[PDB]
Amino acid sequence: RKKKVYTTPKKIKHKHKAVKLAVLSYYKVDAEGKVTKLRRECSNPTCGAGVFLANHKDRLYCGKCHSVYKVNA
Amino acid sequence: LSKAAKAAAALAGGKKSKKKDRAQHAVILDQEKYDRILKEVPTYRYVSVSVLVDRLKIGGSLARIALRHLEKEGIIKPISKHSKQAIYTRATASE
RNA sequence: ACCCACUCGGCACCUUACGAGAAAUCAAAGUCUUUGGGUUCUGGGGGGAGUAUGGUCGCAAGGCUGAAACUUAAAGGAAUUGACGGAAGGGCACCACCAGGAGUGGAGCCUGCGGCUUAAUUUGACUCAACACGGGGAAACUCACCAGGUCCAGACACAAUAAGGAUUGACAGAUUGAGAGCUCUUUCUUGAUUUUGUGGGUGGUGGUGCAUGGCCGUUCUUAGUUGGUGGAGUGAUUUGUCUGCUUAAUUGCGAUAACGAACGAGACCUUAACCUACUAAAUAGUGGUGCUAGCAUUUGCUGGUUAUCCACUUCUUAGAGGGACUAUCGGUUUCAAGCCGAUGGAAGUUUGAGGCAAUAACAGGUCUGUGAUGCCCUUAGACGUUCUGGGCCGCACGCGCGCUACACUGACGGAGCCAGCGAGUCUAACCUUGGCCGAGAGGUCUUGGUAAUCUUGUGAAACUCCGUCGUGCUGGGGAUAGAGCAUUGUAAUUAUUGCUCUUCAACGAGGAAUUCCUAGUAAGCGCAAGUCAUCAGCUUGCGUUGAUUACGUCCCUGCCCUUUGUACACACC
RNA sequence: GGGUCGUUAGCUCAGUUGGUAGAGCAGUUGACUUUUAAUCAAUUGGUCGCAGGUUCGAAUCCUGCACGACCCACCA
RNA sequence: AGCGCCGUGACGCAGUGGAAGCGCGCAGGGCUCAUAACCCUGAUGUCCUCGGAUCGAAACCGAGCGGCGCUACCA
RNA sequence: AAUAUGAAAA
Repeated sequence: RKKKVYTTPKKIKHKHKAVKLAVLSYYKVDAEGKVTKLRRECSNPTCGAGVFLANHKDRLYCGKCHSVYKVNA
Repeated sequence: LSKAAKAAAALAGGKKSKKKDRAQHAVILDQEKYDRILKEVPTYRYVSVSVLVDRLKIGGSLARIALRHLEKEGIIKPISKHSKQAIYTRATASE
């Protein structure tokens, strides 16, 4: 076949393997008490408070119930 | 050899686009034609649609109709009929 | 002059090979590695070259004598098997012709190829032996091409990263054709499966069909091909495998330094023709009797009705078998194989058509069928896989299969209206009956059928019968365009296809050329299957109607055998 | 010696009056074939032999020179 | 220096005031395995350029261009 | 009766 040449400049750069959140201890800051909850935790049965809901536009999202899970509280 | 030049193949484009009295039968009768038919079909030992068309200049269709009316008036005698040709005589007592 | 025998000397000849020879051949070309009767001349690879030069003869043309430089690996001789011949002999083929038929090539369109074009117009194939071919009738898929975007299904080993996390997925906004997080923003999710790298595999409708298997075609639809042991020859090789006659046949009868065999042909197998026979048959029928309908009115005729039953297998399906073996007769030839005519017979061309089909080969076609593969390339901004949209159809032209016609042997309308091969769904949706609705396509509600049971008697067309016509580019042809109506399909647009109305061009029997064809054959006429979701002008089959002319030839193109010539052997290109 | 004419791709030939280089051969590449040859397609190479007038600007117009090609060069 | 001539398809050459012909060559198509030849067809011409005259010219007459030929004798 | 030619190696 012909020698291949790309019209687009560059496209190999993938998303990173991970966000690199290091220790990921964003659970809560507490002074030797019961540390408790920083974010809320999902009410859906498929999670059962196993997940911290996200925040992208001041509304929250579940990465385990996943996709269109939307709360605005 | 076999492959011609592109200019020679342009002669495909240069090819360019260059490449290698009715009869007036009656079709409608008049008094004169009407007189003509009953005076002459006593002749014409053989009468059919084509013969009437050839020797009386009738437009074929009216030749067929005239044959039916010649049959109705009995001046004609059948030998055979068909949806595409009919054979007729002068109602001759000679044969 | 003959005849018979002999002799001497010639011109030769016939048979053999003791002998000679590389062989063809030779009574000399013998008496030759067992090499010596006498003597003259000539040659040392082929060309250069009988050239130059020097002589010499000649009126001249030229004759005699006669080099070298240089150049080259063969040149050449005799036989062998082929190939080939405008060589001969024999027998043959509608891929040959004759006598013809139908056509093509002339026009329009479908379709394939080339050329051109383009981002791509994917590609293999180019005399028979490529071009309605790759089962290739491509809207997405197919697809291999083009413009773009994903994904990895990169096995496994090791090294690195590394659960105070390897890695994965993310709604939404941007971006993108795109509810592809692909990538960016964002914070969540997942948790040893991975990721990165070194190796190493895996895929490829990527290249090579000239590196291969397999498959097919072709040589090659003709009758050809091979061993054993003998015979000839130093040997390649030859005979067997052939003079004649015959057969479709290397088929036989015969001949015979060959005998006996093997593949091929044949024999064979399937299908198509006869079966009042065996076996039968609510998935085929028929008749009779019941019940019923109509006319007759009737006694007879034509129908409907399987739980009305009974009988039967003629037609229909079959299983096993019979039959054909040129049977018999008359002619004709080693008088054999065989052939010709007639008789009978369902059939007397191998009874018809196919299947299978040998030795050897092509540098035929295919790695785009193959998880069959060698080698090369590539392997993650892959030539892998997949998604969106084009393309395979693009049009100045050339070519090849064809489908329409150019009309009265018709066109049209209304009747009669009769086949065969075959195919079809069930847990998935086929073949569809009947009813209803709509001009139509089609829509609608059900029905039978896993099928001799229902589609389906596939009630096909051509055909016939009765009417409109009119000799006219006309009601022939319906290409070409518009508008509209449905179907298949996620999607039709570069109109899938069907229908309605309108448009109505070329086409006047086709130039040089050229294809096919000997009887249910050509041809006309459609039907089924194939591919298929829809679509046929395509092929594979089937049936309806159904000719003319042959019954021969080697004149063109070719084939097989024998003889022959050859300076050909990648073989008359 | 004078008058005239012409010199452009590696080569050859057109050009054209004042807007810019065309054709063939050659060379490179690809197609083609087993590979070449041939053929085809594309590309390369051209300050137009050196100094002017301006048609804005010359390859072509014009004056020089360096090549060359022609024509003419006492006299009785 | 003077005078005369020619110029027409790619090539050679015709041809008259109503407009372009011949042969060759080219092109298609067939035959051929392919080429040649052969068979059936087809095209292609600012008639050197410009202007004028004419109803219209290749032709007529001017301009130009290119290519030719003749004259060049008496001393 | 006319019927010429078919590149180089393999």
